[PDB]
Order: sequence, then C-alpha cells, then structure tokens
Amino acid sequence: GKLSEQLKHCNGILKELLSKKHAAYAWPFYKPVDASALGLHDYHDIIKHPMDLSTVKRKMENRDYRDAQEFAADVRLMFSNCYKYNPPDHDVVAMARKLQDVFEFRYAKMPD
Ligand SMILES: CCS(=O)(=O)Nc1ccc(Oc2ccc(F)cc2F)c(-c2cn(C)c(=O)c3cc(-c4cnc(C5CCC5)[nH]4)oc23)c1
Repeated sequence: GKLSEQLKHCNGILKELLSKKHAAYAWPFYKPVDASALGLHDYHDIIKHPMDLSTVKRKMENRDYRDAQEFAADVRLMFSNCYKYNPPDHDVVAMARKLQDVFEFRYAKMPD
C-alpha cells in the first residue's frame, strides 16, 4: 500500500481536485454522470468509457494505479468525455476546463 513518489504526487492532485477550493467547478465530476437523471440522450452510446473523480478516488485508495500515466489517462478521459458529449457553450464544459487547468499544471510538476 505504499505509493511511489509519482503516485503520491498524483494523490495530492486528486485531493486538491476534490477540495473545497475547487468545488464551484468540480462538483459535476464528483460522481458518475447519471444520464437517466439528466436526460442525456444517447450518453452511453456516445461515451464508451465513463469516468469520474469517485472512480479515480476508488482506484487510488485501493492502490490500483500502476503508474502516474494511468492516473492521468483516467482524469483526461473524464474531461474528454465531457467535451465529446456536450456543446462548446455548455456551463459544464467551462467547469471542466477550469478543473483541467488545475490538473494539467499540477501534473506537470510531478517529480520525474
Ligand atoms: C455529480 C454527477 S451527476 O449525478 O450526473 N449530477 C450532475 C449535475 C450537473 C451536471 O452538469 C451540469 C452543469 C451545469 C449545468 F447548468 C447543468 C448541468 F446538468 C452534471 C454533468 C456532468 N458531466 C461530466 C457532464 O458531462 C454533463 C453534461 C451535462 C448536461 C446537462 N445538460 C446537457 C445538455 C444536453 C447536452 C447539453 N448536458 O451535465 C453533466 C452532472
């Protein structure tokens, strides 16, 4: 259960993404997209591999990530699903972008 130095960094990023500091734009990402509740027609046809922060959290807490690139691929998938489904002017796309800017900058500062 001991994380590598790179995955400890990633755990730090995840905790920041889930923190009150980012909650104004992170909240739509805290749990899987409920397509039924939202009426997102054909969400699960268009999005083959759903992802959200609760999923990333589970993988990290269970020590299931093999490396940092796996973590980054999941977080990027979460954002790319959002951009792929939604129109460019939707509020959730703006929120995704704000959260992704936090992620990309912090991830880039991972010790190599
Ligand atoms: C906490 C997870 S949840 O149980 O599914 N709750 C939830 C609540 C609000 C969500 O997004 C919104 C953001 C802003 C807004 F004004 C409305 C939202 F539905 C979203 C939401 C998250 N993600 C990742 C998305 O990609 C989308 C897309 C949409 C969405 C809602 N209405 C549309 C339009 C029809 C296509 C554009 N898209 O809502 C979410 C989810």
